[PDB]
Amino acid sequence: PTRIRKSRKRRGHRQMGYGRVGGHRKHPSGRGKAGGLQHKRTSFDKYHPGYFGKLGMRNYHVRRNIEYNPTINIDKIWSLIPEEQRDGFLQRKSTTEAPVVDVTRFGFFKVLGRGSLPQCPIIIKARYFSSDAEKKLREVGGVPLLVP
Amino acid sequence: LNALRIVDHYVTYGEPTVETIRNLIYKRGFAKVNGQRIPIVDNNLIDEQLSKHNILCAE
Amino acid sequence: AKLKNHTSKNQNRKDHRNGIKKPKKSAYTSHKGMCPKYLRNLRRSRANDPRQSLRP
Amino acid sequence: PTVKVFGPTGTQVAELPRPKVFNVPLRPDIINFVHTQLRKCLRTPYAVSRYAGVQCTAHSWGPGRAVARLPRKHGGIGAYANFARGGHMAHPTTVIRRWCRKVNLNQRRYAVASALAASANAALVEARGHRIADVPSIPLVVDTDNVTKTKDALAIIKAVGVLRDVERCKDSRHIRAGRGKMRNRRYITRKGPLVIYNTEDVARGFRNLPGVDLCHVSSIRLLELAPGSHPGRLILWTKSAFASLDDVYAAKQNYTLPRSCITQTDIERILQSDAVQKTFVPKRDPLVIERKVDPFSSKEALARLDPSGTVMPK
Amino acid sequence: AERATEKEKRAALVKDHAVKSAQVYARYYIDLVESEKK
Amino acid sequence: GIDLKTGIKKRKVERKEPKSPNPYIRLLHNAFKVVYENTGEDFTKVLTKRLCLSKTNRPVLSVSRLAHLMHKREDKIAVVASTVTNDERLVTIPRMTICALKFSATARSRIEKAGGRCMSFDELLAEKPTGDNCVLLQGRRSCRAVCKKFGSPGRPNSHVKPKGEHKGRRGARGRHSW
RNA sequence: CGCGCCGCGGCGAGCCCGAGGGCCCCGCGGCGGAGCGAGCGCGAGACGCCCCGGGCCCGCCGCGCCCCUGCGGGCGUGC
Ligand SMILES: [K+]
Ligand SMILES: [K+]
Ligand SMILES: [K+]
Ligand SMILES: [K+]
Ligand SMILES: [K+]
Ligand SMILES: [K+]
Ligand SMILES: [K+]
Ligand SMILES: [K+]
Ligand SMILES: [K+]
Ligand SMILES: [K+]
Ligand SMILES: [K+]
Ligand SMILES: [K+]
Ligand SMILES: [K+]
Ligand SMILES: [Mg+2]
Ligand SMILES: [Mg+2]
Ligand SMILES: [Mg+2]
Ligand SMILES: [Mg+2]
Ligand SMILES: [Mg+2]
Ligand SMILES: [Mg+2]
Ligand SMILES: [Mg+2]
Ligand SMILES: [Mg+2]
Ligand SMILES: [Mg+2]
Repeated sequence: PTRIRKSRKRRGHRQMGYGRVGGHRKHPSGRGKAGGLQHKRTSFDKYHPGYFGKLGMRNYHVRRNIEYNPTINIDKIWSLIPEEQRDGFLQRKSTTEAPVVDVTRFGFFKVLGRGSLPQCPIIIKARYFSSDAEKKLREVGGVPLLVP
Repeated sequence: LNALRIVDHYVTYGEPTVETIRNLIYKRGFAKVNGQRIPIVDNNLIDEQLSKHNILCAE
Repeated sequence: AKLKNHTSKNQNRKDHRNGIKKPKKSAYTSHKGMCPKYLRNLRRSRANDPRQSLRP
Repeated sequence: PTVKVFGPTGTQVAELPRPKVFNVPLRPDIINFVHTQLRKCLRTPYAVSRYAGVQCTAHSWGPGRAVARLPRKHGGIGAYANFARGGHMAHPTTVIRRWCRKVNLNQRRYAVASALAASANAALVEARGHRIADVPSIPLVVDTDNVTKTKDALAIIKAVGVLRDVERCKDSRHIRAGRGKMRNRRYITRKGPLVIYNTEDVARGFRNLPGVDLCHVSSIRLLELAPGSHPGRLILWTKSAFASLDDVYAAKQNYTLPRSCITQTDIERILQSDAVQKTFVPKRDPLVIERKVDPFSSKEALARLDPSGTVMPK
Repeated sequence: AERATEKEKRAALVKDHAVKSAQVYARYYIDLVESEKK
Repeated sequence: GIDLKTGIKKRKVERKEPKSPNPYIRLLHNAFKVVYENTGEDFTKVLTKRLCLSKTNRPVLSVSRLAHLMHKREDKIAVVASTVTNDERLVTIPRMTICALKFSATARSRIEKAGGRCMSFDELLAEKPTGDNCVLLQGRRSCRAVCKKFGSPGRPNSHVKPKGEHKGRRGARGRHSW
């Protein structure tokens, strides 16, 4: 709303906050980003390291759905099991009726190892594992599995 | 003494009598209490504030 | 035309207006620049003290 | 508690349970925020023409001819400036102004629910402007079931006690005060009751009445519930409308009504109660302040400091 | 209350202190400008 | 004239009232401000100041952080002037009593299903206005992503990342990269 | 219209009147949720009302030692 703005509080002041000595002119520094290596060098080095130059290999066309790679940690695995069933599985730490969790159905590929699991056997099927995700899973009685 | 000799040209000073001290307090005496300037008019206010140091009346 | 080259006339008054700041209390104890052979032995000693050790 | 239900003639005929949408907290801040954004979404754009002021040919004469430097038409007439007669605006209005505003779906449902809860108070409906001094219940439910002649529909509104609110609206029609009467907004009337209906034909017999509006219960409008952005409208529910309120809120998928809270009536009660009062402990006695005055003036003033009298009075 | 009793008693105790200290201090002030003289 | 400049500093501005238009916040703050003036307890004084804060100074608290902090003192009332969310990475919750400004719908369901209680600040006001057997708690005020870019990336003692995308090398490969 | 910061509202490990279809109803992306590395790729729990610092863990660069499926795995050390 125009009626609550700072600029309407300057009616009657000859110069709307821009000063008498300097004033308000068109483009006293130039337009846009120009000057970054000469007269704005003090600005560009203080706040934008690595703005100038080249770095690394280039790919003329990236395949966005090849490089896509979702991930899930082991501390998030038991929340994929619906709440109505988690209690019973913990109740009976079965080796012969352990829960099977296939994480690609939920849309993940690799399993990483942050966190910890409850003391309960469980089977996890995925496309790739990290080394300590496997280590913490075998510590619990679980098995990792690879799936198509 | 050595600080006061630095600001001599701003100040004048000397030794007061017990008559000078009495008139200043009885006539121009106000007290600082919680940062406020409070008229000193009776012994009730010197006792409440300074009784820990065994000053109880104006004298 | 020529303009003034240099003065420090008002600069001690600007330096004093917000007080003269002091460095952070934790800069006096920064490990930066101490001998590495002393900083290695410092970590080793604490890790094997049950009153100080923070291993799980 | 149960709401009462009246026949199309005025006696008590039935009882229905309170729908849960009336227990939502009253939020005049949320109703004002939503009413503001959704009343901006009905606007029609306006703008000046893009050629206006720039169809003529004009150029500066320059210095040396004893005249100001603005562009001039052949002959010397001022042109092409905001300070010249016939020139363009300094910054012309454009239709790319953002005319609409966005509101989340959760906050749109809160505003309807808070505006409906305000309608269940006889003290907020009165303070909104309506005349409800001769009304059986302010959650007013009435059994009509089919109304086609305006004459019969006028008879019900009398048979209950909302007759004075529609005459309040009828006798108020007038020509408005400004330029608005050249722009198809020539008359103004005050706003009366809102009839909300579900399965019965009532619209034909109610619509012609001054200051009356019609809402099918499945789609309730916030600009109707809070005219002027003031919440408490008087609402005449048909029986089938009032008895489908909970079904309607069950039809909103993965939605729960907001949590009920306490009022300043409830807070003022707690503080005046023995569980809170028993923690109270009094302040010290406060300093006593007089004005200065010369003790030496009199015997009594001086005696206040020194009682003995060693000190001379004067 | 008990506040009005203590404030009643206290001032009384302070007042009799004011008549004790006045006379002694008047005695002291006369005695200084004597001892120097001797 | 009077010289009131030397040895004297400029006065300070702090929030002495909430600036929310929510009527439930004004009612509670005005109520706890009253209890402080008739009690002098410093629990009701810190709690009165928490209710004036600006929602970036009131971060959330998760159940797993509370379960961790309240361990070994599980018979006490946690008091939080913010929202309590849920942490699904914790499989089992303990029984506790929490009083908060707001609970998530899923956090309320879990707290109650363990035997716990979800109090409101007006339940707290009625039963325990001066904070007996209560602990005051808060979340990590410096957890926001915005507060991770404050400063001068590019200066040799910064440890802060820049803001946009920077595709070059100059000044970005360590010292002696300019 | 784009960028930064601050305030307030709603919901919260989630969030969301795209376009479209039947002021009401239904409605994908996306952004957030993990980072680091030029890249092959590998991938975080240990403490803490809050803030500041310390310690430790992940990636990139280096290097003892032991081993199975081996220029691959494990366990360490240092800026
Ligand atoms: K300015
Ligand atoms: K200037
Ligand atoms: K220029
Ligand atoms: K320019
Ligand atoms: K540049
Ligand atoms: K290159
Ligand atoms: K033209
Ligand atoms: K001119
Ligand atoms: K001119
Ligand atoms: K929403
Ligand atoms: K709405
Ligand atoms: K930057
Ligand atoms: K590398
Ligand atoms: Mg001025
Ligand atoms: Mg002028
Ligand atoms: Mg300038
Ligand atoms: Mg100049
Ligand atoms: Mg000028
Ligand atoms: Mg300074
Ligand atoms: Mg001209
Ligand atoms: Mg014109
Ligand atoms: Mg006029």
